[PDB]
Amino acid sequence: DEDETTALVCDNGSGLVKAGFAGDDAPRAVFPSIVGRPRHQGVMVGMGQKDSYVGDEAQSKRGILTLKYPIEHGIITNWDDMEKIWHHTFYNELRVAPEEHPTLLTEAPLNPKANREKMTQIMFETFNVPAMYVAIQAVLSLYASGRTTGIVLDSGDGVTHNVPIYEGYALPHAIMRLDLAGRDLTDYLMKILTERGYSFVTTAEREIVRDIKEKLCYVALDFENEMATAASSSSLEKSYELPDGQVITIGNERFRCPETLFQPSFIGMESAGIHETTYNSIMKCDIDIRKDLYANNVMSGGTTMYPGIADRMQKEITALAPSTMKIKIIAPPERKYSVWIGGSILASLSTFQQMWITKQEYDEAGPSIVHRKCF
Amino acid sequence: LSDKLKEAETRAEFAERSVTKLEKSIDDLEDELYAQKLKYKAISEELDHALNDMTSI
Ligand SMILES: Nc1ncnc2c1ncn2[C@@H]1O[C@H](COP(=O)(O)OP(=O)(O)O)[C@@H](O)[C@H]1O
Ligand SMILES: [Mg+2]
Repeated sequence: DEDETTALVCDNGSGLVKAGFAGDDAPRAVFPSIVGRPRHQGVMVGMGQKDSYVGDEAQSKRGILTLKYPIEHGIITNWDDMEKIWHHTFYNELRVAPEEHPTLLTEAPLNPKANREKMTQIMFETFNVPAMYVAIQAVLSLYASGRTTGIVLDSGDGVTHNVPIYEGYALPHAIMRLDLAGRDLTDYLMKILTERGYSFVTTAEREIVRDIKEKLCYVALDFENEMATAASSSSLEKSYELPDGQVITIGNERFRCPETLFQPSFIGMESAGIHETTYNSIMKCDIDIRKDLYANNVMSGGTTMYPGIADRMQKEITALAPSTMKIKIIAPPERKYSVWIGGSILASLSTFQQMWITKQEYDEAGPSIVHRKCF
Repeated sequence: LSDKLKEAETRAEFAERSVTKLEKSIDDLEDELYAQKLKYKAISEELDHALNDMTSI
């Protein structure tokens, strides 16, 4: 299927795995990060004895399979799910073995050392891979953006990373990760819908309402004013049609769901909102480059697909920062895949072909030394 | 009774032919409606996507 000896770019982002060959502009195999294990034991004869579903095979059946998240906040919980999702991506979709081409994986900023050593060991010992490389997502996203300056805000599913890069320079001391993202928003919407009257307590419905949020939920331009005008609703409340057919009616809750990002007090945490944390990060940077960080801020992550985030960011930053300079916020189209796109354009360089880590040096050095070599 | 039985068998066979033809007719109508309803659902989902694209401005 592939006639070019190039690394397979597999972005294992929290919530959605995006795998594809280098050189492509979009991932071909896109599936959620979920593992469905058989809950009961059947006396039936003939069905697949497979004890571990994955991807679309699990999405197609969520009532029988108890759903487990292979990644939580960033820390890898179960490694069997890791081996399952890579083995599946290798021998069920791509139809190619890892013994013929490299593999450029993308990991989140500020992750545990155990996670890195574990994935590297599974990719070297178990699977025979000629070479591995771990890369931070923020750099590849800035590559795909086509710039060298700005602060990347990557909001995945269970973690949110703010990474400032000015003049193509990383700042490992300022990268601050906060576990507020799509899962805590799904939980907030679920508890407020339970407050509305429709109560559910199973994961399949949780994924359904997550999809409903992805499709409908947006960000408000003025929270309190929308609350007042929605008190007497007319066009502000919408009636959604569940894929099963049950008629759901959702009004203001939509534009109050992502608001939890701006007010973490809703989930009883002393952490500051994403905008205030980004602002504090900007103060932690130097003054000289702060204006450039204001003018080149970039966004990444699937959570940014909601309509109305750019305007909300502009008003909040204008209210926090002075209103004398110019603070333009740029969001490139299809930003979610941009990271992966970067991977593709990063795997075609010959120099990058010279910066890989082969098996033998890793085996003698050991995983810890490999951690030192990368950084 | 032989004459009556022959008549009865002829009419029963006619009714069997009728039920068979109606079964094919309903199966075809059901398939056509399934296709149209899928078209409508796709139209609705694409319209929702469009609506979020305009709200994104
Ligand atoms: N099309 C979409 N619309 C709205 N939200 C989305 C969409 N796709 C993904 N998300 C949200 O983004 C999160 C997953 O993001 P992720 O795939 O990790 O981004 P990235 O791959 O850029 O790191 C989930 O919480 C999900 O709710
Ligand atoms: Mg992300």
